[PDB]
Amino acid sequence: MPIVQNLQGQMVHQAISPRTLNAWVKVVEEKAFSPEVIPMFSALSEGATPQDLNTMLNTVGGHQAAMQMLKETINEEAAEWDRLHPVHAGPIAPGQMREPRGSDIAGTTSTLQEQIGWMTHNPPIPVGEIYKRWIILGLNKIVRMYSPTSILDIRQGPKEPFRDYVDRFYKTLRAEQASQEVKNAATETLLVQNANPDCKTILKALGPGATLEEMMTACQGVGGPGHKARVL
Repeated sequence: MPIVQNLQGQMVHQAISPRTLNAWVKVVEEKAFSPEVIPMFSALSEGATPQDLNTMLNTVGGHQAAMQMLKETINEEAAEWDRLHPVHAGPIAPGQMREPRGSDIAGTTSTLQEQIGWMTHNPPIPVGEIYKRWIILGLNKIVRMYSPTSILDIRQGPKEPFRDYVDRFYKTLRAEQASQEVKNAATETLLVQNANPDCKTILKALGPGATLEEMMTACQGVGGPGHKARVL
């Protein structure tokens, strides 16, 4: 996110180079995708410009599916966001700057001079924070669609019991390909790791080589009624 600050006091961003864009495409095209590209993009476009991000997202290689999903996620995110919160802390006067909108944030009818003039002017309405937030959200989902990262979505929570989270855990993993040497320990550590804190404490306290039957019995046998952890 290259940005310059004129000595006179005129904040101006730095034009993007083909090195960053090309490189980004070189990797994605070199293999495909990964959990490192998600943060890399957000870190490289962190608070960047609305145009730069548009070009970088456009030179993703040619993922029509990702483009439609992203644009759809942004439009729906802005529509709903505006539905619940029609206004924001910090009104404006008649004849001055206007309020934000999914149409001006999408970077379609919005201009660089306007975008900057807004984020630079009060109230503090950053158009990049929302752009990167939504853009990153969709990118993460789209990538997980054809990536093993989807399993990362299966984590233990108070919304459901341990027996439930674990069920969908190995279920989603075996849903594609999970039958080689993972059942040896790779899976035992993954489940026990993402497993709730309560059970975890009993697992490490129970000892190594713990069998699913033992660990499971301890988790449900914990305390008395075996009632899972409370809810937030």
